[PDB]
Amino acid sequence: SMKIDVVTIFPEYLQPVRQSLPGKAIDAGLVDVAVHDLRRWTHDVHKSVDDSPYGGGPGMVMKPTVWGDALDEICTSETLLVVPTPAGYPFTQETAWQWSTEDHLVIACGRYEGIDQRVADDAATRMRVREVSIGDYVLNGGEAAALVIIEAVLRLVPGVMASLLEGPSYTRPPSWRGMDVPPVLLSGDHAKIAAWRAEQSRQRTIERRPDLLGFDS
Amino acid sequence: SMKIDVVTIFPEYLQPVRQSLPGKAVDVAVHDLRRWTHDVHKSVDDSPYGGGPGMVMKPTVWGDALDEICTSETLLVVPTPAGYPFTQETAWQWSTEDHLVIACGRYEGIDQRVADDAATRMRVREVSIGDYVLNGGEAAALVIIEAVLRLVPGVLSLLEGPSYTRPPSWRGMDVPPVLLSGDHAKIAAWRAEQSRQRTIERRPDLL
Ligand SMILES: NC(=S)c1ccno1
Ligand SMILES: NC(=S)c1ccno1
Repeated sequence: SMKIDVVTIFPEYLQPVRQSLPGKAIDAGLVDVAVHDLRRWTHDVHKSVDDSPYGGGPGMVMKPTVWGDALDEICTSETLLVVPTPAGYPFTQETAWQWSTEDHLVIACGRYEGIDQRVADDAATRMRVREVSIGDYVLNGGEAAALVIIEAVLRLVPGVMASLLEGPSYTRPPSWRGMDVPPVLLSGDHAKIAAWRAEQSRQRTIERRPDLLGFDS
Repeated sequence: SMKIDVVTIFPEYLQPVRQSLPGKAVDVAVHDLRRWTHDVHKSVDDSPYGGGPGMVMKPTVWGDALDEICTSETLLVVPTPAGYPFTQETAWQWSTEDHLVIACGRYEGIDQRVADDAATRMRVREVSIGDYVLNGGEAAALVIIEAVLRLVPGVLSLLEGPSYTRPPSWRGMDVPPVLLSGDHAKIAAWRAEQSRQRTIERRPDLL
């Protein structure tokens, strides 16, 4: 089994849905996903979770006190704390394979301006902490990135991307709107099909992701 | 305004939620791909030609769905780990589009003829949001929608360094004193250096 805790100020957005890969995983008892409203650990009347940044700048920064109290209750020393952020280490397929063997992931969802850095620094004295980016784009907060990470990881768990791009794929019918499936794919010749698909893959990779083959992007 | 149509066999999963950025909402409609299936079994995929594992999404089903939802002005977005990379620059570009249609399929793919055919009468962009595989494009659609919509007015280099707020001392850690100094040129220089060190440590590829 695996336990995933997600902490967010948008709990409804992160509520697991039965008809989904994570929903299936949950139902098969392979993972338990629990979502927590960050505001549960506030004490003030207007349940404030953020404040203006020291040093100036646009936006707000999430308060360390509230996150501190939440992670105190949810995490143990065995927890792998995941914090989505544009500023993080890259989250890759390798990362997904690695986290697929973890007993307990806690995903801290915060606005992109950041959670006060002292939260992650403090947590790091007790547990493993991974600040990660799923890609080079900005979201308002970590929530969508958490859903991506959960998807990528849960499909790898026992019971539930190489280094090239997969080429085009086809299915029936063999002709459609005047466009024909590549005759080699209909030929039954596994060796020539494998050769064709290898070529297509390399051709697609050169065009769309030349960086994967060690060329200028 | 902006119109976004999402096509998926998981419409519940992609149903917009009020308590979110996209909920603050610009028009977003989610369509169940099964609405365009031809058989009582509501089949949306089939075995890949040439063999191999997994399934490939049927072109006859997707072709109908797209014929109905797309127009000449449509930008057809297809999330796929085999795509061109989706970046901030892409999100900016798409932020001024009048009509996005996002075709969510399983990662093995939609029959290539669907995109090829569509590209003869509309603009088509197959894109990847990162180097990892998901079972389907659904979560990637959420990310794309999140990244694009926050750039639409009225729906609101180096790595950013650490940020801080009150209190000035917390569990033994003090906010860097430079930040409370009132020397704003120095603060900018300090932040530049923090950004440089973080970019070196976490994303050396950017330098
Ligand atoms: N690119 C990531 S992980 C992100 C999180 C919040 N905003 O962007
Ligand atoms: N990396 C992307 S966009 C993806 C979609 C489905 N599987 O991976």
